[PDB]
Amino acid sequence: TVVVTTILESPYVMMKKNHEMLEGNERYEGYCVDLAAEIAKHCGFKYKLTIVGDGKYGARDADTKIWNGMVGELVYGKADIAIAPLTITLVREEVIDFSKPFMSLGISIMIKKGTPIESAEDLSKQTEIAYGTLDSGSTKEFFRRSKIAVFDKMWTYMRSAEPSVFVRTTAEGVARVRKSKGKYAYLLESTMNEYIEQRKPCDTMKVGGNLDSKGYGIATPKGSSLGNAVNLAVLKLNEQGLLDKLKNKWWYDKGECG
Ligand SMILES: Cc1cccc(Cn2nnc(-c3o[nH]c(=O)c3C[C@H](N)C(=O)O)n2)c1
Repeated sequence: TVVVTTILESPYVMMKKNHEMLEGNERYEGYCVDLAAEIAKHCGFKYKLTIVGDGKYGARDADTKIWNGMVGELVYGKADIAIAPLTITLVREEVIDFSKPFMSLGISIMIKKGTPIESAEDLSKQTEIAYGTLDSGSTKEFFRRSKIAVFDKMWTYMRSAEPSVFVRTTAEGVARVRKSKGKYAYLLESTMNEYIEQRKPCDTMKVGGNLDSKGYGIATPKGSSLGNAVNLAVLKLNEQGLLDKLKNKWWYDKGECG
């Protein structure tokens, strides 16, 4: 029985309305719940969905060099596979294996609609509008490592800003954009940015294009007997249009903007 780690982010994984009446994997619904079921059915294994204990995607602690988040759950044996919007990055590939991507994304900028910011460079050259990103995720790592002048300027500001411009959850980032009256911009992936832009109260927007181009992948620990079969499953699901089907199922709700 394969232990799956994932993260409670709508629309990937959500508690069903009647979850108290249900058990095990039946408590959950969403894109990654369906994807887990499809991967398991194609590979022929039983599995148990679990929510990442520390709530994080995953970064290497600068002091202890210990990985946290879903990455750490794989590296140190709490889970066998991660099925989540987990970004494929070279630093993470040092310690875990990824499938080919099942969804594309890029780093992007979220603002309150009407805020006078058109680009990363616009953000970088001012301080009235604070801006930041998620702790222990791939976007913070991207900015920390970037040698692009604009992005390094942004990092130099973010890493030393007080009070902190970083958030612990993606929902907190979005809430801070909304609560700040245009005085906070959140650096987050284009998936969440566009998903939120389409939903009530319809007060946020993605500005400029994306800052990079990456993907989400299914992750396994190095040496896992599962890696090969999981990668083949993702490729077949993609080819068969199942990933398109899951996006069409989970991305668009009734009663949203427009
Ligand atoms: C549609 C939808 C709804 C909610 C959440 C998501 C996934 N997601 N969107 N943005 C992020 C994100 O932004 N900066 C980061 O660091 C991460 C995390 C990143 N994916 C990582 O692996 O570290 N993660 C997508």
